[PDB]
Amino acid sequence: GELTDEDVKMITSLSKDQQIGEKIFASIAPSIYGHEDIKRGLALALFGGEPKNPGGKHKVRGDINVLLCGDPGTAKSQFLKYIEKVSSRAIFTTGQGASAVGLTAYVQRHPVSREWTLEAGALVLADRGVCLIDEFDKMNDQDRTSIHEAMEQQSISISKAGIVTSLQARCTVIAAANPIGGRYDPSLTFSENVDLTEPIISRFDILCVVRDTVDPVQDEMLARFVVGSHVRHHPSNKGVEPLPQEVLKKYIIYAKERVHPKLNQMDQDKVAKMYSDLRKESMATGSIPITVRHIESMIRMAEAHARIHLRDYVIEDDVNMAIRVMLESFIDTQKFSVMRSMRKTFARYLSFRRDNNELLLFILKQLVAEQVTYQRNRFGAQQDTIEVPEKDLVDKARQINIHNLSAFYDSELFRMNKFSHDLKRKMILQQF
Amino acid sequence: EEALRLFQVSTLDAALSGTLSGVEGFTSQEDQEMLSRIEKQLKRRFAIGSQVSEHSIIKDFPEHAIHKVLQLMLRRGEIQHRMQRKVLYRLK
Amino acid sequence: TVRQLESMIRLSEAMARMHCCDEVQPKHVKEAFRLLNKSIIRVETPFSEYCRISNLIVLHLRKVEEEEDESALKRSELVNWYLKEIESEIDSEEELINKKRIIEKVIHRLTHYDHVL
Ligand SMILES: Nc1ncnc2c1ncn2[C@@H]1O[C@H](COP(=O)(O)OP(=O)(O)OP(=O)(O)O)[C@@H](O)[C@H]1O
Ligand SMILES: [Mg+2]
Repeated sequence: GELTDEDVKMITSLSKDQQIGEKIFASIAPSIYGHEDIKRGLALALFGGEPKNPGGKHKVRGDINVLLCGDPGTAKSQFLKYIEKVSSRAIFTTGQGASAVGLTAYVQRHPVSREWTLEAGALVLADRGVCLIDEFDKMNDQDRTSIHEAMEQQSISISKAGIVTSLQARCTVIAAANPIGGRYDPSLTFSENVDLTEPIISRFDILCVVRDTVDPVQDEMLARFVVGSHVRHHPSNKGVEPLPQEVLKKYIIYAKERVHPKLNQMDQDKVAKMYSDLRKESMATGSIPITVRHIESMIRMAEAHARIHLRDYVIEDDVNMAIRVMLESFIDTQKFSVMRSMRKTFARYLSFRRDNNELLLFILKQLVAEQVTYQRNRFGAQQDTIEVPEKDLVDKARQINIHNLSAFYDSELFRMNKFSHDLKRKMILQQF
Repeated sequence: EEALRLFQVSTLDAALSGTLSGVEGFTSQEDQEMLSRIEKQLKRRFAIGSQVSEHSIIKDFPEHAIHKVLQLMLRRGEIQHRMQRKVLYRLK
Repeated sequence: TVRQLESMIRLSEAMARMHCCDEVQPKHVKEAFRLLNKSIIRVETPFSEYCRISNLIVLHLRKVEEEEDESALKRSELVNWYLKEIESEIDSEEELINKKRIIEKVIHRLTHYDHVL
C-alpha cells in the first residue's frame, strides 16, 4: 500500500507551497461539508506529535486524541469512517456491540479458525495507528476500563487464562460521542453534558463540540451538497475552500512521510506567559482550569503542525496555531458565560491566521441571527429580506479593530453567504 | 524526626485542613450573610459590594488569603456570588 | 436533522416509483415533505406557554442587547423600560399587570441569568 520511492521529490515540492497546511486541512473528509475546525484537528491527529521519554522514567505520548461530541446527524460517524479510509493501521470500533473487534483483550478459541488465540483488543491492534471509537458514550464498564488503561499507560494488561502479559497499544484515539439527552447544552460544561468521566475526557488533546444549529445559509449549502451527492451516484451513471483539495493518494503518501522525526527549540516566555494568563482567568472565573497537560497537548499540536510542513523545527507560526487550536478546544468546553468571557479576553491568541473576512462574517451572522430571533418571537415567523444596519456592523468591526469593511463587501465569502450590500441606505441583508 | 516530618505533611490534611478551613471560613461566613442582607438592594441604586469588599475587611481588621475565598465563592454561581461578578467586571 | 433530508429524498424517490416515473417531479417532493412535516407533532404543554416564552425570548434579547452598549443595570428602571419597550406599539392595563407577573415569575429563578436563548 505504501512504497514512497522517487515519490519523495514531489512531496517536498508541494511541501514548498507555503500554503500546504491549508491544502491538507482542506483535503481531509472531502465528502463532509463544513466542519473546518474538526478537519484541522483531525489533520493534526493524523500527523501527530513527538513521543518522548526523558531517561526512561517520564513518558509523554505524541499521539493527539480527538473527541467529537456533537448532537446527532453532524457527520461524526462519517469523520471516523474517513479517517479509517485514509490511514494505515486504523481499525474502527464502536461503543455498542456492533463491530468485528472490541476494545478489550480476551483469549478464546477463534470461531472460524478454531485456534486458541489471544484476541488482543482494538486498542492494541492499532498499536502505531488509529483507534476509531464510535458511540464512545455507550461503552461498558469494562470497555471504559480498557480505554482508560490504553489512554493512560499506552498498554493493555491481560491476566486472563494463564496469560499474564502487558502487550502495548500506542494508538491515537479518535472518538465520537453523543451528548447527554441528545442535544449539546452550551450552558453546561463539556464534561456535564457528555456521559464520560473526567479521567477519560482529560486524555483527549482536542475536544470538538459539534453543534447542530439552524442556519438557513448553511442549511441550503449542506442540502445542496448532499442532494448533489445523491444525484451523481445514481446507479445508472456509474468543494468550497480557497485552496485546491489534494488527492487522497498523494495525501496518504504525504502523511506516510512521518519517517522524519521532528524537534523544537523555540519560544518559552510567550508560552509561559500565556499559560499564566490562562490560569489567572480560568481561576478568576469559576471554570475548568487550564493545566499542564494543556500546554503539553499544545506542544503536540505544534509538532504536528511542523510535521505538516516537513519543517524539522517548530516555528513561531506552528506554536501560534497550536495555541489557537488548544485554546479553541479549551474554550468551547466551558459553560456559556465563561466561553464568552474567554472568547473576549484571549481573542488575540484565538484569531491567529483567522483573516478579517471570516471574523467579520461571524460577527454579521451573529447580528442577523439576533435580528431573526427578535423578529420571529412576536411575528410568528422570520420575515423575508432580513436586514441589518451598516452602523452596528461597523461598530463591532471597530471593537475588534477592523475599520475597513470594503473588502468584506467585495469578498467572495460575503457573496457566497447570500449577503448583499445596499449602500443606498447603509443596509445589508440576506435573501433567506 | 524525618519520619515525623513526613507524617506532619499529612497531619497537614488530618488537622490543618480544618484550621485553614476555619481561616478561610471566617471570610466565607462573613460573606455568606451580608451579601444577601442587602440583596433587596443588590439590584437597587448600588449594584453589589464591588471591590470595596476586600477593602471592607481591611479597615476594621489579607488580600492573598481573601481573594482565594472570593474565587472559591465565584467558582459555582447561583444568586449572589454569581450576580456580584456578573456586573462587577463589567462595571469594574 | 440532515437525516430528515435523506428521508425526504428517499420518500420522493418512493413516490416516483409508485407512479412508475423515471424522474422525481417536484410534486413527488411536495408529497414527501407534506408527509414528513405532518409526521412531526408539536409538544403542547400547559399557562399561555408559547406566549409566555414568546415574549420572554424578546425580553432576554433586549436585555442582552442593552448589556453591551450601556452598563446601567437596575431593577426598577430596567423593568419599567422593558415594559415600555414591549409596549412600543401596544397598551392595556391587564397586559401591563400580565407583564409584571411574568417578570415576577421569571426573576423567581433567573434574575437575568447567564443562560442561552
Ligand atoms: N457536513 C455535513 N454535516 C452533517 N451531515 C452531513 C454532512 N455531510 C454529509 N452529511 C450526512 O449526514 C448524515 C449523518 O450521518 P452520520 O452517521 O455521519 O451522523 P452521526 O454524526 O454519526 O449521527 P449520530 O450522532 O446520530 O450517530 C450522513 O449520512 C452524511 O451523509
Ligand atoms: Mg454516528
